Amino acid sequence: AEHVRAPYNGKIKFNEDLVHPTRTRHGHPAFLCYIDLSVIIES
Amino acid sequence: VPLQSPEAIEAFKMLRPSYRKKKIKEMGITEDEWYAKQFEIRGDKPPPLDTS
Amino acid sequence: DKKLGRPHPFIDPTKKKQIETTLTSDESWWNWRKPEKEQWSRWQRRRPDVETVFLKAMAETGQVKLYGKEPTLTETSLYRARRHLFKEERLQAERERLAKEGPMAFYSEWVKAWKRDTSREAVQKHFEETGEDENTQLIEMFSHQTDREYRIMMGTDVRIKRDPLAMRMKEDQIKQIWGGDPVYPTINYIQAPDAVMDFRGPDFHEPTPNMLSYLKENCKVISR
Amino acid sequence: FVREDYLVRKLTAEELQELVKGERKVPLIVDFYATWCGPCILMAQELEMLAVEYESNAMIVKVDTDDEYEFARDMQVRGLPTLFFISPDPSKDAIRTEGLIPLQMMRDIIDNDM
Amino acid sequence: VDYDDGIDFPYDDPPLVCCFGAVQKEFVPVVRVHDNPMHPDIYSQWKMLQWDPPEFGRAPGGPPSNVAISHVRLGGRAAFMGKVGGDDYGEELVLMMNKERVQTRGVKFDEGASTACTRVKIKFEDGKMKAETVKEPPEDSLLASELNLAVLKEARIFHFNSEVLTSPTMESTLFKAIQWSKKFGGLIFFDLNLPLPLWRSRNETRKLIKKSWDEANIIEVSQQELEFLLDEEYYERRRNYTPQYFAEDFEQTKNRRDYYHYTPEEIKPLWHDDLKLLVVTDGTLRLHYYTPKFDGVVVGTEDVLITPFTCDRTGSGDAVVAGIMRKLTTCPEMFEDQDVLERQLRFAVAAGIISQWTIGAVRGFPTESATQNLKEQVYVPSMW
Repeated sequence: AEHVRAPYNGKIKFNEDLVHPTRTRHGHPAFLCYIDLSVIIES
Repeated sequence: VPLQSPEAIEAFKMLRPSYRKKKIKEMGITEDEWYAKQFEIRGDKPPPLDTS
Repeated sequence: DKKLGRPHPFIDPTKKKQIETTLTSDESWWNWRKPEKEQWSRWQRRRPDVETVFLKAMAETGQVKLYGKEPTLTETSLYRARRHLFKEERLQAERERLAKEGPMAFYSEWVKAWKRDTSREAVQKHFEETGEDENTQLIEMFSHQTDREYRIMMGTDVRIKRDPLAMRMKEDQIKQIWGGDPVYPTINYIQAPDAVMDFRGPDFHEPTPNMLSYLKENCKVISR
Repeated sequence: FVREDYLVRKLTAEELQELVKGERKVPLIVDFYATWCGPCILMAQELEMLAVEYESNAMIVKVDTDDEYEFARDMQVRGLPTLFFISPDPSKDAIRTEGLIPLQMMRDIIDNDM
Repeated sequence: VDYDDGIDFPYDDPPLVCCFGAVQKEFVPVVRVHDNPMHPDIYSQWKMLQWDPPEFGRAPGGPPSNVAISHVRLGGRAAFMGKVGGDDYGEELVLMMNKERVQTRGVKFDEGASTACTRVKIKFEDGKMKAETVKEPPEDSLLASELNLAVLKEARIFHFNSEVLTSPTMESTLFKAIQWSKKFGGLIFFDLNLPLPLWRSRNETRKLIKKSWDEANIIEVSQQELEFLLDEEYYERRRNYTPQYFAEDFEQTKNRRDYYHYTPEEIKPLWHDDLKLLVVTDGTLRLHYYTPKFDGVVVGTEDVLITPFTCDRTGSGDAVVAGIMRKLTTCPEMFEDQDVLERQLRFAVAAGIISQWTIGAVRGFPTESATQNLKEQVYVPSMW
């Protein structure tokens, strides 16, 4: 799997209601998405 | 898996203390009363003593 | 900035940039919280680089200006990309100082024993009596140069072209290349040449006995 | 036979009273080491070298102040590494030295003061 | 009565410290009985007693010359004030001082005595062997007329240790030096480093050191020295106590070493009006500090098993004292700001730690740069 990494410092912004809650392979909570999601980074 | 159980989604939301704060304000129970109430016996309280 | 951000040094992001406020602790999942005490890490301490000492020395000489008192890793990466430009600029300023001052005044930096006036005017006014032209005066000045001073001057050799700044950084600055004295003291490693090992010293095993001597001593083997 | 690795001889305080009361032909060097003490690793090697160099011409012995602490205090020892040089002539005052003195100072004392 | 140097320039930037007393190449005054001997003859095993050491010996102090060397190497300036013999060994000790750039203008040079050599008469009493000093060594016999008053004028801290109290002459000279230093506005540092004779009984040592202790403005005592000047047995019972049924907190379950922080009320029998700072040292592991206004504890550390073959505890307490003086002279907010005091005492901790990693004391005192490096590597940046 490829990792998407923040290209800039800033504030992440997205509507987290569009995405399903999940537990990651590492036990971390995460969102699992099955759409094209646009994430803002307010740098 | 993307979590499906309402109770597991609720636990996922409770992972933020701010959401717990909002649940406190919505239910109206004071937050120390809720910290107490989390210690409540989980169920099946025994039949009351009838001592004569 | 908007003008003169071409050529000269300028802040990479334009001034008046906006800032943002984000999730405080207790608004965040446990895996995305800053710990309530700053954790120890072996990597906690800025790595000392050649590029940091040189970029600080350029900042203090005013050849460059920096956003803060310490060169960021971005700035040191750019220095890594561009240092030869500043080196050749310093070497050119050194050639031009040679041309202005003349060889007596230039090379007298490495002849502490030469106390006489070295300015071109004084070289002329000395030629006007002692008959020694500028060259004979320069030969005499170098005749007062000590071997150690000459070896230091050899940085100015036209083939070496040692950086005028690297020739003049002082010890307490050069120290910052590796990051000061080693924490474990090097005297623990220093050993003299022609030192002979004391095998009776406190970091050797007790001398192994001769196997026959040991067996005899333990009355395991007999002689007669 | 296998020859013993160490010449400096450990004594009890009573064996030392015996050795000081009895008549001596040679200077007696008493080392008040203790086994936890850092400088005593070095002093023990200096004294081993002295004990070889003088052969039978000096009696070099040591007293562990873990065992004979009150005797060390009565000897007016105020630290370790400390050393007494006791003359074979019983009229002379003994010399106490303190710290890692050079092995050449030990030789000086033994040859010229004892 | 007054003394004038005839000079008005502001001396020099790192303020001078004067270290008064004796010089020895290396020498441990603090000796007590220890439970574990290693083999009596094999010195190849005494490393095991420098990495799991007696608690009184966890960070030995030494001669004040060790503190002078360490303080100069930590970047300060030290003068050593004392006396040596005219013999080769007194020259060797002065050369050691000079090569370490310790200023030796107060070092006198007796010509008729033999440096380390003390004359003693061996005697028998109660059937036990005893000694009595027939002649004191040079370093014990500095006179009050041999003090260098230019040093005491310049010196901002006058450091001494209790070994000088084992000589009546040196004790009288010490108190004259203290009077002079206090007249010139100096601070009196009293590194206790109790020698063997002063471990005989609490209530004799307490009166022996009383005048010195009450003259000191700053005091260094090991944990073991403080507990010996207080009730040694009470603090033994304090730390050998374990709850019979359950612990009173979770941490008491962990059975970790007892870093007990003496309260100001327990220190009160020793506290006095001139005392600006008392430091109780539990190795480099902790420095407790007490002032008229606040008390606390700098948590330190040690490692020594990092260098099992080359480690040696000797001089770690001298390097701690030298680091304390090094910061006291250049950051006197140590007496007034608690965070500053802690942050600066962590430098003394780091100096002690580095001093534990080589054989020999003078061989091992760290530089300022190495000490600051170790501070910044051990401690989190928040607490540099």
